[PDB]
Amino acid sequence: GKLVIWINGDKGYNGLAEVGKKFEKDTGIKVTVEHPDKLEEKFPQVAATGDGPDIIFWAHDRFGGYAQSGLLAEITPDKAFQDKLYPFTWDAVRYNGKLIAYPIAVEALSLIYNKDLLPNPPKTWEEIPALDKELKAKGKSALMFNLQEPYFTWPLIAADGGYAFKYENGKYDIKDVGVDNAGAKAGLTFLVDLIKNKHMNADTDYSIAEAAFNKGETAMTINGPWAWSNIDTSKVNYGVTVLPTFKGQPSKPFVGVLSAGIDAASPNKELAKEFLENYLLTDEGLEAVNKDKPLGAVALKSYEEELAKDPRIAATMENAQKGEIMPNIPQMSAFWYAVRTAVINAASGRQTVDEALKDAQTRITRRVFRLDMFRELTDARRYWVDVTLATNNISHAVIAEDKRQVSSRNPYCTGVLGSQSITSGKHYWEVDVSKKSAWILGVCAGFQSDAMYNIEQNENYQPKYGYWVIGLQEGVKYSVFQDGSSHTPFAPFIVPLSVIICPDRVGVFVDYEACTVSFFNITNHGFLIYKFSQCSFSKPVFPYLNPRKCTVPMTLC
Ligand SMILES: OC[C@H]1O[C@H](O[C@H]2[C@H](O)[C@@H](O)[C@@H](O)O[C@@H]2CO)[C@H](O)[C@@H](O)[C@@H]1O
Repeated sequence: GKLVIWINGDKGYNGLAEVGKKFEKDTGIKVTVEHPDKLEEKFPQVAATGDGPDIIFWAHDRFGGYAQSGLLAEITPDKAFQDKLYPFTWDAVRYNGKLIAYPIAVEALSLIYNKDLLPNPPKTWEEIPALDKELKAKGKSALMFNLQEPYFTWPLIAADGGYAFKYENGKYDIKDVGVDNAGAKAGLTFLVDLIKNKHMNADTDYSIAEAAFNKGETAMTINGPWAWSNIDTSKVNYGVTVLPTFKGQPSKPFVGVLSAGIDAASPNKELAKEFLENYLLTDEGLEAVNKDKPLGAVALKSYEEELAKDPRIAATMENAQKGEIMPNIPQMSAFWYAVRTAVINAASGRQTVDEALKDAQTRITRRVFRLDMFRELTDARRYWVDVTLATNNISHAVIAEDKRQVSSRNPYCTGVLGSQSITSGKHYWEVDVSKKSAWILGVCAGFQSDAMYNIEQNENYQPKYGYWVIGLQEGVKYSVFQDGSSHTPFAPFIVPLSVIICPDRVGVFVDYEACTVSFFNITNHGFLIYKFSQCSFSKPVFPYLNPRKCTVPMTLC
């Protein structure tokens, strides 16, 4: 019987505590609100060890990562409760068909301006440079906001067409990432120009922007609802308006639903539900918090209706309508981290915009960072790539909707390739074969259907026909599929591979420039199993995976 809640320092924690206090009054169990630094990164660490907060408050996008990691408990709330909050907020906090958090509030960056200093807010980004030069000649600046966090710079970047993950056919494609497109390069390019024109300074952080604006030294800032409190403290005449256009288009700011998740390890899930459902998520409760620091537009229809009266909230909503509510998938933290780095590198001059985004994009797209072993092996792992299988049909093998493993069917071609292709560089990935009777693992340059008919089913894989692969048969017989003699085209030359230990996991390493494809026995200290060398790479080449009608999954990595 206790509750520990974690919430950001930006947010109105004290207001929340007041809610905690009333909950304690009624039920006599203590509630503690803690607002620790970088709680978003800390939470997985502590929670996993068994001691983490019972309840955590953050924007929805992370929560997928948490949920996948199994740190979040599912929530059982009744149909009638669900009705009280908007269904789109619920969707934000839905992962793999399960609700993982309670939605609380909807937060969107707004353009905030000092009315006394500036009569009319800029409709366009492009006018702002002229304005700031006008303003400098009075010891003041046009615009200051946190450049360190990509949350604040994303809206401009997305304006002309930058995007994180392509959503199509009802699903986010983690591979189709638009950080490196024309639109994104255009947006970031404008910003770097502002910095090098001395209009804005690359170091400006949250505190700097906020201090400057509150002290009326800058005409504009960019921020969410939580910030309105401090500006009220400063007695500044301010408006909250729509973000300016870039290349004639709306700034598209990612929209967050502040959400309350329940630690999977919490002994007090039962208490947590009531607190959230019956105490916080009520007119009384949100008011408490909102009076401390503004929540934005709340999820609770009851109270939000009274909030919509505030013109500032309307402005928040207008910017949200122009933007996109964040994805909640696990890759969001890669996205963010990559963009965080690209922004500062470009603004500090340590990289060109075009570099920064190619860096950031490959980082997100392929090179995901998601001893006592063979040195070559550890070397190869340095180049490790994330791989998802591409569904192209039919081969009769089943693939998990995660696109990360494949097995056969009970009911003769079952063979599958990696979604992404290879034309340059070094790629490493691992495949879990454990507990499988048979399989073929290797690098496949394509089905090459119509190239010549046969290989798919009669299982002749020969480098000459573009298959560099090794195989398991009958539980303990391992083979390399080297290419055969001229007359014998149909059958591959099969070489007994001597493996001392059945590998539960195998590592495939492609150095495209080298024309080398190497196989490592992860189970057995990463020793080399086989290496195809001097192999013709005339074509893009993809990872190959064949269950070999095993009926047991081959999982990637
Ligand atoms: O900056 C990357 C960051 O963006 C979002 O964080 C926001 C948060 O949603 C707001 O509520 C407020 O506190 O500002 C934050 C940025 O300073 C994402 O929610 C977060 O996961 C991501 O790291």
